[PDB]
Amino acid sequence: DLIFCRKQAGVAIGRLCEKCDGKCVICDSYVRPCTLVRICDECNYGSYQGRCVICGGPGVSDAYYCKECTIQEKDRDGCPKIVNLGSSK
Amino acid sequence: QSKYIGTGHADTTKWEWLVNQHRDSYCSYMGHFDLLNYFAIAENESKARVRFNLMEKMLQPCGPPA
Amino acid sequence: VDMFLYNLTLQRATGISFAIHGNFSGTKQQEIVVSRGKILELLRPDPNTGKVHTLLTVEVFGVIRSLMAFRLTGGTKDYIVVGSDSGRIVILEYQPSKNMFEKIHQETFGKSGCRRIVPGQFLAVDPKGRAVMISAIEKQKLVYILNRDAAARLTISSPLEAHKANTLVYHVVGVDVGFENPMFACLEMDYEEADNDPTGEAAANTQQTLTFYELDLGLNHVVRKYSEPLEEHGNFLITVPGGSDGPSGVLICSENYITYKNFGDQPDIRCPIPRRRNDLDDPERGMIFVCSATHKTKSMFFFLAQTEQGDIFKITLETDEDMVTEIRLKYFDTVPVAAAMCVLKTGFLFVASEFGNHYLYQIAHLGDDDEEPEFSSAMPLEDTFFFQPRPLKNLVLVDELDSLSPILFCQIADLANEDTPQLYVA
Amino acid sequence: RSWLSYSYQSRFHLTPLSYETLEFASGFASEQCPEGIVAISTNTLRILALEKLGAVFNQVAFPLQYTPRKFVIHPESNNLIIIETDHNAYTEATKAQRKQQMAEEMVEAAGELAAEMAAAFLNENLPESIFGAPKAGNGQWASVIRVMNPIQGNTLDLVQLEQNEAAFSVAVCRFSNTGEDWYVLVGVAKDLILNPRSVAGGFVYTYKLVNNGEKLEFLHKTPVEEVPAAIAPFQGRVLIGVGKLLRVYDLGKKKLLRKCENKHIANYISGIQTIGHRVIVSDVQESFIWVRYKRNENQLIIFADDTYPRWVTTASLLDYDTVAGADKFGNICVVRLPPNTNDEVDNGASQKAEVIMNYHVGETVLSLQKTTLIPGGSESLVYTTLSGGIGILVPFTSHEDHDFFQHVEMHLRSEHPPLCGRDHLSFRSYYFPVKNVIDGDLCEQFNSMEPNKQKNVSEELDRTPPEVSKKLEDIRTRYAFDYKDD
Amino acid sequence: NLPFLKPDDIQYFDKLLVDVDESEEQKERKIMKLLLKIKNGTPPMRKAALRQITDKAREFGAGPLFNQILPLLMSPTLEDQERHLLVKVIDRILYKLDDLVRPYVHKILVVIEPLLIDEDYYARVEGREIISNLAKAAGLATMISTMRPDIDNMDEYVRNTTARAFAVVASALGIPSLLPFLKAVCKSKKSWQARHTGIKIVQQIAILMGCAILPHLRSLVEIIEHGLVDEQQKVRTISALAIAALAEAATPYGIESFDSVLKPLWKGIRQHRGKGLAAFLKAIGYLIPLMDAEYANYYTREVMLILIREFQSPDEEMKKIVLKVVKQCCGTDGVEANYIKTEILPPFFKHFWQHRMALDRRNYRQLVDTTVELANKVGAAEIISRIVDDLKDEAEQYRKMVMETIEKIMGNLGAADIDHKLEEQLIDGILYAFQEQTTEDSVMLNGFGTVVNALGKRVKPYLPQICGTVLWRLNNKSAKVRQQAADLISRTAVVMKTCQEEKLMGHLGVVLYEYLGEEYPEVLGSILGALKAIVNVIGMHKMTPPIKDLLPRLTPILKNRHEKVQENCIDLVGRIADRGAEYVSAREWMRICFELLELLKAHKKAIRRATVNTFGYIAKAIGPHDVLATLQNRVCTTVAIAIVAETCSPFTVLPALMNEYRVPELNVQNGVLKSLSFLFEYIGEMGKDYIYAVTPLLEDALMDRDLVHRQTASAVVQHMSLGVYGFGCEDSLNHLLNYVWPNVFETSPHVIQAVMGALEGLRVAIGPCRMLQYCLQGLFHPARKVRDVYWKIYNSIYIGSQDALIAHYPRIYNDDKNTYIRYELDYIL
Ligand SMILES: [Zn+2]
Ligand SMILES: [Zn+2]
Ligand SMILES: [Zn+2]
Repeated sequence: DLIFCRKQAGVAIGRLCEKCDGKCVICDSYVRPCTLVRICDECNYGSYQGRCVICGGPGVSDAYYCKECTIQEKDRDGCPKIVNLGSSK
Repeated sequence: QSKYIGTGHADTTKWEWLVNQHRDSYCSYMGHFDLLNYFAIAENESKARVRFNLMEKMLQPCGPPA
Repeated sequence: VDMFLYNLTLQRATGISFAIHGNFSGTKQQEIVVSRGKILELLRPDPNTGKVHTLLTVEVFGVIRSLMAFRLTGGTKDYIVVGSDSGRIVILEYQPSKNMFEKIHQETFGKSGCRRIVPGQFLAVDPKGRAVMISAIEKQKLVYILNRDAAARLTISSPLEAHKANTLVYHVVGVDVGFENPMFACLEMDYEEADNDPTGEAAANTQQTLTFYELDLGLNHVVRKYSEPLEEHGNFLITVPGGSDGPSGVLICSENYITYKNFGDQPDIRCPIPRRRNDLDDPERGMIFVCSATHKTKSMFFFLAQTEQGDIFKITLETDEDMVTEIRLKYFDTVPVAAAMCVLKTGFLFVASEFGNHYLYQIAHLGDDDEEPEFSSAMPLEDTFFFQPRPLKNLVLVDELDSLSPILFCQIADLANEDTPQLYVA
Repeated sequence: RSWLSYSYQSRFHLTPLSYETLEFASGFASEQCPEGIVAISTNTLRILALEKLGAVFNQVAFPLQYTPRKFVIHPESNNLIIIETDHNAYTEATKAQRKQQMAEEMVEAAGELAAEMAAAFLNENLPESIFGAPKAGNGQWASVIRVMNPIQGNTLDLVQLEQNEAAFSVAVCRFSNTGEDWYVLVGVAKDLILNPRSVAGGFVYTYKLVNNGEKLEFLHKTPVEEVPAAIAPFQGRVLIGVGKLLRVYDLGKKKLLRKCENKHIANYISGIQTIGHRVIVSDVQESFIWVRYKRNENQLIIFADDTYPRWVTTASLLDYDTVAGADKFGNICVVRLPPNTNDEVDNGASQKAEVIMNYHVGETVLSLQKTTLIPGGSESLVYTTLSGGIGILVPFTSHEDHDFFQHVEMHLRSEHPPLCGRDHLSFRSYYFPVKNVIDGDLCEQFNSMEPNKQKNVSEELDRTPPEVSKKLEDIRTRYAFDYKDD
Repeated sequence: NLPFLKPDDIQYFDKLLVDVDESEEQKERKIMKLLLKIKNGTPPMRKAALRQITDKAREFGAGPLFNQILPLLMSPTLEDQERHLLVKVIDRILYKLDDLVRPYVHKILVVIEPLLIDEDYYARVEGREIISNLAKAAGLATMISTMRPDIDNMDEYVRNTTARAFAVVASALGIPSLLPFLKAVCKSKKSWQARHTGIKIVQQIAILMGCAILPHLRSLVEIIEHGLVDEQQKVRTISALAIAALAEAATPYGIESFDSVLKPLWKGIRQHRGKGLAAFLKAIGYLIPLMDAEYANYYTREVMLILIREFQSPDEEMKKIVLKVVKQCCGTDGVEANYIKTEILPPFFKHFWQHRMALDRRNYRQLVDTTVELANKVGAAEIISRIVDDLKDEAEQYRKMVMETIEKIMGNLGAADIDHKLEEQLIDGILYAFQEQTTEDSVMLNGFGTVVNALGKRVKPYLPQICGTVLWRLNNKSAKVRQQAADLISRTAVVMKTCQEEKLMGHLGVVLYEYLGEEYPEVLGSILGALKAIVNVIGMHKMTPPIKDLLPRLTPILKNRHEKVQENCIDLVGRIADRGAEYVSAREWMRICFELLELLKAHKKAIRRATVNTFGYIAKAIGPHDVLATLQNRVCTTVAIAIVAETCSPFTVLPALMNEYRVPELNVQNGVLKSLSFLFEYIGEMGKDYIYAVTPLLEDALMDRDLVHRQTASAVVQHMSLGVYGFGCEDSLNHLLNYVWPNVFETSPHVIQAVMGALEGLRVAIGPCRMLQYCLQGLFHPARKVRDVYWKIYNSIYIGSQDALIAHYPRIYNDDKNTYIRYELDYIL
């Protein structure tokens, strides 16, 4: 249904909207935003520039992995922009 | 998980497991300086030739399979 | 009985794993950025007194696996790209006013450790500073593009994938192309067939391939453009200066041989590694090079390649038109086995021995104008060339840096009449 | 020692000289030495100079012939018995006979017989230290025993071994059955193929070390089936580790008689150290093994072992229950027996030993020693490493200091992260998670931060940056070298 | 089956709506609706179809390909992402069609070249991308031969887009490949439109290539330099503009390459007028920052005469060009400040600082930024003094311009350069300019607060007058401008504290306190913000509204619907709770706690974090001895318990929280399990001393009971394991592992993924060695169901800390056919 992008992340910083403002992209934990999120160039292109990493709304802050994910190096997988396996709209 | 080299599954043979950990070990020797130093001191060979033989042992280790 | 400890270092590691040279201070002076095990160190050899002073020493708390320097076009200061056991690549800039390494860039691509398929072991840079390639021992290779902004500050790009499954990398080297698309030559070896043949026949007759990866800048993608198998396995390469200075190409050092193999219509040129007269070693044992130093001049260029016996040769390439005619080697001198060598302007050679003390010599003579035999690839023989080792006659020992590596035993006791115990180190 | 007291910015310094004892000195000034010191020592006159002002570990080097593996302190002679072993090497006799053999084969070319290049080849022995060692062979070796006085650079005795013999252990002790005569036992191996591993056998040389540690004379050479790489004096007798077999040996007139044996050790014995009653064995891969020796039957009983595999390199007993061990992969651990361990018994063993300290140094440690570095200070766990570095491990005296330096570590981990993108806690938790160690090399980088960061970190600890710096200096004042003279 | 079709897709994919077979080239088109599968579809459809159309790219031919792609790329209803996909497939088919695209090159360009001038930036990068790939598929001579006739076209539009396209192909094939073409066209004798077009190609090569010119900069400059002396004014103008573009891209390097251009330009400065003089002056302005110090002095002095003359030019483009040139000259290190003070400033402020310059926005920005940059080199006072008297102008916009200028200057340099006279002129001009406001100018606010904070303690003699104006404006204009004065108080409170005028902040305190009944929420938020800024610096006993009175007035404001009012109010409550909670009784504090408990669920992050902080402060003041044991929606109470256990030791709340588990009801046991999970995850390292206490609860709950007990309990083990990692708790965590391991075999995805996460946490905290030890048995177990799970766990332990496993792999002896011993690690020195 939903899956991470997991492509090679580049220099594009991932954003978060006002509703999804304080969660880790992976585990939804609100505690200790530790490491900044990078996203691949394709997911950050055109209309998707500055969009949210979780839900895809207008981003108002920066996305962070939690401390637990940084300890487990979950920040060092592919870029974590959630994609629905449905249409491209 | 499947696309990470060294990952295993239910039908993984002992030969695959030990060639995996053997290649892992050789690359770890290539990385850690004092490990390659200990090995290059044990056998009286320079660091360069020890690294070279460690690279030759990459498709060779555990010999051919069954 | 709670036992909490507290670690401290009294004598930092003296063994050198890497050594690069350049204008790291941003002036005419050349410095030597060496890497001990887990410590990055900036040294300055004095052209006056000939002594090596440690300008800076920083503990990086990580395993340094590759060390390169580069410079952008029109630049006057060399940066420091460091491949580590982290999943990150870092570009650093030394600051003389603050005496510290300013981390300019740091990009995260993999997991931590000296891993098999996580890059950080190999690091090759385009000689014009346009791109850097960090690669693992197997299967993964990444390329970043380096461009300065309007404020003249270095900027890095997103990584470009150059992966190739079931591939082992012996050595990576950036090719000196005259502002053409950047080229990265490397030694590869595909083991996919050797693992699917229970007879072992695919294991044999499987030789490594010299492969040229091109960075298409106009299309922004890396492609395995070129590849050719090698006659025998090589240990490392040497960047041959190209463009306006010299012909582009790479030198492949190999078991008992050296092979200039530029791609295109350039024919492979090979020369046997000269051996000392009356070797006491077992004739079944081969001979490889352990390291190489490169010196580039507006007028000429040469190389210094050291063997397992510490034999430094001055390798020179004669050329006609844009093609190379022959590889001319000449016996330069002998020093202890070095893990790295640096040829500096004003005539100085820094030899960082793989074990024991390090040395700094002054280049008195280039190694030519003597009557010693000079061997060439064009000379026919079938048998190798032989030479006579002699005391230091092209270099003079100017400084010696005491290194305790490797320490195999240690007894801290008061064997002398003094009161403070001494460290008796075998 | 000769100490130099000098004021520096209205702040005195009393720094000792890395030099032998001297009897007198006076200021000196010549064109050869503009600012020096004329010092007379016992039966010698010396013109010296103090060029460098910073205090460091200074050295005096005694050249050797082969790679040293171990040396032992002779209590009476205060001299050293060193074993020097090298792979791929020729013994001196083989160098002579092979060089000469080449000389003979030179004439057989029958070239007009009139050319004696052997007169130039056999004459010049190229300096082996600079032109590299003429050494080759996969089964070939070269091992040498040496008696050296540590005061000067002279070698008292030299014993060259056979062609394919390689010494890996050595010890100096006396036996209960004999008098106060000092014996030197040297463990040697024969025909070592290192990769793949295959051995033909081992030997144990015994020497009489007469003339208060000045000469070695051959007593006997007792053979054995596997390489013995561990020799330790134990209750008037000698504990020898041959392969995975730990044996109790006594001295005999013809050979070293085997008095006891234990063969339940897992893999291979790399080292052995013993408190007066217990035996601490170092397996090559399976960490430390606790072995008790029953005096009544001569029966070695394994009463404890480790729960983790450790590629041990060296170790030292901190007390009757704790061992500090080094790692091939650059780690250091401290393992402690629980206080309820029963010494007299008869997945490996029943009662296990808990690991109370884990810490990744980052450089492979090959010597651990608990000793006091300077007079008046406290004991420290000084270690050496394979990269030519010297470090120390230091105990905390109060919980307040432990919490202090620990919070310093936590702060500098985030405010001063490692330069090459590495995680400090992950780096020190390389193979095992950190257990009760504070990285002082990280803490002392407090002085390298920007002043605003020093102010933030110090104010978070309710201190000032100078207070933090001094409290960091106190550790070096207590356990290391501090030459500040108020 | 076909994907969904949009109405605009019928025109392009109508022929799939009917089942046909057996057609030819109709087979081609039909199988080419593969394009429809790529455009509309799922990522699997787009990738599989993409690979199918790339593999058969040669078999299909370029003709039909572009014949069906270009109409799609031309559809006005095309989305941007769909256009990006079309670009990707265009590149991927162009890579295969190496030579076949030549006869179609023109047919592509006439469709793509418009995208190079589109207002959409991403569309422009699409056109550049596909034109580059087109330039690499076809040859260089193909692009040159195709695009050469449009060089001297009479229409300026096609010449412009043609030059841009040539810049794109220059970026694709490299500068040296196109160097001779430019060297020929820039000297074309047939018409001036050709040379003008090639010079435009050089300029667009500057704009597009950027700093990648530097190696070929001398080549381009030599190819283009002759255009400065041509008899056509247009080619001279475009040549000077292209020189300016090359200098802009080469900044700051490459001054040598422009050598052969320095003298001509200079001479032209004396014999050119109009917009060609503007182009030459622009090239000078972009060339000077590239030069050394002495030569910048010489050259800048060599052009300053004509520059000063053109300070009063009637053209607007001229004034802006020469203004940028002034900024660039006075930004260079060679132009000393004394020279600027003597020869540049008088005509600058005479001709450029006029009332008509404040009306235009471009003149406004250009003049302000240029003026501040002048102040960066010639000093602060030397620039500010010349425009202070203009703070008293009747024209409000002029006061806005000089106010913004002074604000940026003093914000950059400070106030140490200002003497007493200029200081009083500042206070006067800022007071007068701030009083007569037609609207709420944020520029006057930033300028007032910036000048005040810059003066620091020097503003003490003026604080009575300042606070007088702030009170007058604070009661004036009927609530419309009150929040501006409140923001001013909030921005100057600290300086009012460092000037020993606390009673004046007291008058501001009572006046602000008497406005908390404000109906406009946006103003009330600024009132609460000003109160917060005063409380942060004032002594708790000097607050003229006593905290005993201030806090109960703040307690009902927490029900306000506005986000700003909630944030500022909560923050003020927290500052009171942190500094002077001794003035408020415990009953009030408790009532505030349960006036804020629901706000921990607020959607805005600022309000959540604020409520967490202030809840921690009031919990620190009260103490955890008396809080409610537990009360419908447990999430805010869970975060509450975590906060209380973080500000005060969890030794106080863990006994009661574990006491709530002893009751036989189940959902409350799951509740205390969740609160334990978020508890340990929140406290992190503080749980190093509280694991043995919670061990038995996790023993019972961890055992098979309810699947949820095992799930959330495993989550507890995970959070404890990750928060305590690195503090010597291997015995306890290793003890709970013995209980978590029985739950390894389970099929419910949530609980098995929670158990896996607990195994990864226990991996980082215990070490990969122990995890591999537990994981070794079932790797080669005869049963497959156990090999799946144990191999899965082994994968989790292998992906993380693979380099660490090198030391923990067990010894496996070599069999007859293989060598399985790592002999290197068995070496002993
Ligand atoms: Zn969102
Ligand atoms: Zn993505
Ligand atoms: Zn997370």
